[PDB]
Amino acid sequence: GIVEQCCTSICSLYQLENYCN
Amino acid sequence: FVNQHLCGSHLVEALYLVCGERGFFYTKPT
Repeated sequence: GIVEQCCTSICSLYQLENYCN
Repeated sequence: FVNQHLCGSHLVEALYLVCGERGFFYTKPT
């Protein structure tokens, strides 16, 4: 899930678009 | 862009701020 990337560590806006339509 | 340990409502807010009116999925472990 996204929290296991952006809350446990630092992530990216391109990893946020992975969950977008 | 903001990626600094955003969690819960703050991660939903970052996911909305990237995705806009397109709409997105979100999940958290329980």
